[PDB]
Amino acid sequence: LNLDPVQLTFYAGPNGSQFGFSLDFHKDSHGRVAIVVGAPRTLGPSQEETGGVFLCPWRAEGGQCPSLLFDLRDETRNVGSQTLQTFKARQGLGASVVSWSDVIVACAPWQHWNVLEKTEEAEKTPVGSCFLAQPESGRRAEYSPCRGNTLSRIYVENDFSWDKRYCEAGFSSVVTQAGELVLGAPGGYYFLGLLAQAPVADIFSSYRPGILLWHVSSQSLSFDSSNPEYFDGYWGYSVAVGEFDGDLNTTEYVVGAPTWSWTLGAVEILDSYYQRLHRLRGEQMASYFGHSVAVTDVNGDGRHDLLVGAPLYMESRADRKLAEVGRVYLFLQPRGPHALGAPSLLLTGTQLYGRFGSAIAPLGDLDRDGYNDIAVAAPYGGPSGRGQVLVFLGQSEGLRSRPSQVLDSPFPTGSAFGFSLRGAVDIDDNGYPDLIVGAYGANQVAVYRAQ
Amino acid sequence: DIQMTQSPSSLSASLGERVSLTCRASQEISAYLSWLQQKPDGTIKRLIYAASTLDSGVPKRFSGSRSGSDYSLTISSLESEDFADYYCLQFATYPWTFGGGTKLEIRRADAAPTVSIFPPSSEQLTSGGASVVCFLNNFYPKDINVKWKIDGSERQNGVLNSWTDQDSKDSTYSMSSTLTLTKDEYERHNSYTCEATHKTSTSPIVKSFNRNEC
Amino acid sequence: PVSEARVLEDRPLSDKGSQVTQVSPQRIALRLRPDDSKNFSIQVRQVEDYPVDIYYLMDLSYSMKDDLWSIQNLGTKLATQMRKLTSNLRIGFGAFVDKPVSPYMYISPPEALENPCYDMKTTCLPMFGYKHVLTLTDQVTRFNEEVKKQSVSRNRDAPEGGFDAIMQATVCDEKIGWRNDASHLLVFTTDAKTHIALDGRLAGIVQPNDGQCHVGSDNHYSASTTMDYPSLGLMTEKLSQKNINLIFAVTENVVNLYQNYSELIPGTTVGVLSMDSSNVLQLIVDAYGKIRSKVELEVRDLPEELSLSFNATCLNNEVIPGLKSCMGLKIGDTVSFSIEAKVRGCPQEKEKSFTIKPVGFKDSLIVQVTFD
Amino acid sequence: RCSCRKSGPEVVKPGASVKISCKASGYSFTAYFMNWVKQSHGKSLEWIGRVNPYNGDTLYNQRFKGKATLTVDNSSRTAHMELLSLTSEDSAIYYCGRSGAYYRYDGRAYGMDYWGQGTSVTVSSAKTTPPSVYPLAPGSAAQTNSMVTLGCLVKGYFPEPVTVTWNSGSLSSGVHTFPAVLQSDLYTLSSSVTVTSSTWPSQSITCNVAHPASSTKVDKKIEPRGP
Ligand SMILES: [Ca+2]
Ligand SMILES: [Ca+2]
Ligand SMILES: [Ca+2]
Ligand SMILES: [Ca+2]
Ligand SMILES: [Ca+2]
Ligand SMILES: [Mg+2]
Repeated sequence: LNLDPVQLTFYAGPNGSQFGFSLDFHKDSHGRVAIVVGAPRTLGPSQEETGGVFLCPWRAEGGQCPSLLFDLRDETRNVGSQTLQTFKARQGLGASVVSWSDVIVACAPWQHWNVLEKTEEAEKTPVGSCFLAQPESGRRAEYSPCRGNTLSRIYVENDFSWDKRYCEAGFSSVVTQAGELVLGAPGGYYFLGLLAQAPVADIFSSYRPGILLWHVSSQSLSFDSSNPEYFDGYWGYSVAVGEFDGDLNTTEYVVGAPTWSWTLGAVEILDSYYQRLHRLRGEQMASYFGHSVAVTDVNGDGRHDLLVGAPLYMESRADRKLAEVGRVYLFLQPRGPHALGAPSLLLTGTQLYGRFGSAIAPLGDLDRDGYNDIAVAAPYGGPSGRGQVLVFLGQSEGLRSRPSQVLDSPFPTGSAFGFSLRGAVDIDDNGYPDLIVGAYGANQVAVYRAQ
Repeated sequence: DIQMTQSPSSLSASLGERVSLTCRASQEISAYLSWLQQKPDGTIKRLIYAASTLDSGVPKRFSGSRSGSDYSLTISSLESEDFADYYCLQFATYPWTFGGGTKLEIRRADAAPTVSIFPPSSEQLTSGGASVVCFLNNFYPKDINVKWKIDGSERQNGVLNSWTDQDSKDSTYSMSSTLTLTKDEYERHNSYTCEATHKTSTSPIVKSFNRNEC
Repeated sequence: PVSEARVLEDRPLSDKGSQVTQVSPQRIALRLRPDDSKNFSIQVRQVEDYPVDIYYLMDLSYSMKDDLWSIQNLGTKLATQMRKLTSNLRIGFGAFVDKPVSPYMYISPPEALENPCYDMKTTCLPMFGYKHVLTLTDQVTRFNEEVKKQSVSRNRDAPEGGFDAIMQATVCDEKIGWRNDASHLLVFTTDAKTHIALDGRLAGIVQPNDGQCHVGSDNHYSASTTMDYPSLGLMTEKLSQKNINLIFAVTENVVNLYQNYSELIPGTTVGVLSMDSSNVLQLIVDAYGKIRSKVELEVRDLPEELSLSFNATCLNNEVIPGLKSCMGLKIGDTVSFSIEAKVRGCPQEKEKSFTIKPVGFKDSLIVQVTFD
Repeated sequence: RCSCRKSGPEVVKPGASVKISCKASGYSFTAYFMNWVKQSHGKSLEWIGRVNPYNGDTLYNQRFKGKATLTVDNSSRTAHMELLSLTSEDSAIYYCGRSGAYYRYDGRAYGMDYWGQGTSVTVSSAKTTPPSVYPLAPGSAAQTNSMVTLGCLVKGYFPEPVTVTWNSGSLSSGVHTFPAVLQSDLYTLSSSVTVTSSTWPSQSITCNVAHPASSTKVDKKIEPRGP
């Protein structure tokens, strides 16, 4: 409603690096707010893409950013009779970035791992890995729960049970307010998907440089499934946390599986022990229900509500039966132990192939009225197909069905304006939360300040 | 449906021989065929699937190689463990059909039957019946013929024959012929004769016993 | 003097297209006086079989290894009944596996690239996305011989990249060999799930499908490892633009899935890929074998001085003034057009000529106009 | 690894119904078909049908369409088959096999692997009876030369597990027991032992018959026929 469309702030990165693929806010001990940007195709020291992370301070005029250095060298280590090898070429570092307190977690899902034992091996597979950084103290650590040293013949004999070789850990990441990092692995358990949880302090305290295989004493992983509905469901495409029980001591996880039950899609609400509490099923096949999930209280009653996005939803029109426009579903949390029934609200896109609902960002109380608001991105919306971001306000019975404000892409075509959004954080100390939008096709980030 | 025909119904071999079993299909099955072995015990195991692929743990002595019409299973350097029954399964179109069945036999030095006869016991006589039992023990091969003569008259009704599986130690065969009848009918005759015809000897082996001869 | 229209050539229309005449009369000598008009009739009738193009898409993965005979037997029977239905048939084929990129593809040992088939005993071909093998041709023996030489490859997961094959067969016209005036049929053979849009992010691919043709001189889809899988709406739009009719030849274990996909792609059909002859597929194809076309008239080399008016007569006797075209005609049906020619003044040139011709047919009526 | 454990033998009446199970362990049980196979007395395995554990869809052989209903129980990972209107032609041994249904990799199901143990069903109108046991002594005039043979005859009993031993298992060499044959709905059987001409009648040779179904143990002593 009050985001300023005229005075924008622009941040740019190296050409071809996909700067703006993922982004987040970061805060120092002194309280200043900066932006963390991931560029998963940045060139390494040998003119090979490895990815990168940039730490952009807040200037009104924008500009270039300094890069947060990591280690980009492949490692080989001899342990008894085995050799452990890590391969970081085209690992996609910066595909997902998150921040908690003074810790940046930047995760590379396409890092490859191998174990060689004489004439056998465990096969070169994308286990994924990801890096924890403390820039102020210059501390560095790594976390990779899906590495192993079991050869492929054992996996063949087991009928591929408990197979975490293609995890791609770091596809999606979240951090609870207690300080525990949760990672989604959509390819875990032979592309069924899994979740890996571990305390950040334990990760920093259990890391020794040189040992490529180690185990964190406090990590918990989800369980393999025998149900055919979960096959190829990509459990871990998107993750989120929230309070969905009434007990403030326990935390609840929301996980999206956009291909669950033969490309139908689902969103599951579990507790901290990976036991199901609820499951919302998709409405149409192949619409990627579960691509984006968000948790925020828009009704203004204290109970968190759920937003789900299906960017490939095809609505029934008059002149086009298959109008692939996208959809957003709003479920309101009821009183007591009642379950989440039918969706409270449906929002549908207007532009064809716009992929409406591919990113939902809770904006907080943008206009300071008493109810939370959201922002939905259509990366190929608008009459020209450049991109669009629509702001939806909250009211006593949910969200407003009409957008209060529409922001158009300031970049050329094909820039993917809205692939990543971040709100709910005030960056210029004026009292109203601001918004940052990442267009990786142009390798840029746009900052909108609310009034 | 598709009917699968197994050529050797019974195969007899010695240790270290090479044998082959053939299973042919009435319709076209591309490579959907599997070979199953059933040990004396009732347990069934799959040896080869996809008509040429060995299972995990099957020795590299069982082999199968063909497609289209005919299909084969070959054992080279035949060992003592693998003397069982074999079947082919098609699983190409529903309903699934099995082969006729091939049973493997050990060839061991053919022998001649040992023939014994036993008169009816006294307790059965008091009950009201009479059973006469003729035992043919330790003969090879398994094919044999038996005949009952009551005072020189052949009897066909009321005879039960029970054969045994091949011995696991001496690889011989044993069987029993029982003639059960009423006490009055048994007492109406005097002599009973058990005749055995075996491929070893052209002349049949005859054992006769007379009533009340002690 | 009285204007007249003497019929010169009046060969009756043929009954079977086995020379064939489709326009009667064939030549008319019109004679006119100044500022006068004259009317004459023409009869058009379709007695020639309709063209058909059929393109096959074959799954050549490890799961579809013993099902190759089933999909090559369908192609010996599907190319036989169409030779009894229509005399103008083109048949071609291509193959697909999946994106040749990890994690869909084995990449270790360095001997697993030359054959992904290595940790087992046997060997099988390297990985590829989609390759065009046989362009649409009227030779059947060549098609069968070419199909018999195809072997399988091996990849990791169960869903396959068979929709990139569908788009690349649809939008590459000069490479596949689609004809402008024909009925286009695309048979898609599979036995497993399929990869859909946004599924390629697990390989690092985020660029959406653009719906253009990326098959080069090597007959290989080049952007397989660069752009994402196509979605349902883009596939539907392109199938509608190119006038392609899509048939799903799938096994019984996956029939219901692709039956649920057909409601989301209108104009598509689903059969079953059995062992014997896939009789459901053949029956469906012969059911589509009813293809009835239109008849439209055009004027060629009309002099400026002359003006023409048309009255159409389609099925039944429903005369439509001011119409020169009829729709809804079945192969064998006949329609009649009454054409009136009026001359303005008297041209200096004594003799002229023009032609009335059905669109898409060689047969035509030549009118020689003489001014008296 | 994978185990398929089936229920015990069943003896039913000609016209009643039976329900047999096959508990599965060691695998998912929901991604695999559950096939049932009938093997009659004279070999000749037959396919009865299959059931989908994930959704209870049953595909039947035409011959057994109205005879067997195939159900499942995902809670205890146990499959079931029920036979209706039993007659004398359904007495056979039934097997449970496991076949692949859903695959997570580039592969295909290639038949029925990992069979069960076999459940024998016998359909007959008879009740449990104890076995009459008689001795089998040789002819007085038909004396032995170097090898002598004695026997124990059993007749007139119902369901047939029967353990026949000689001298409580001490005399195990040269012992053949013949399979029981059925007549008048009752089973009969015989056992034979061969010993040296000096062992008998010098020592005691006895046959012990145990019939758990009727809980009957009988010991008989082989004695030579008198005048
Ligand atoms: Ca809670
Ligand atoms: Ca609420
Ligand atoms: Ca608000
Ligand atoms: Ca602000
Ligand atoms: Ca695949
Ligand atoms: Mg496949």
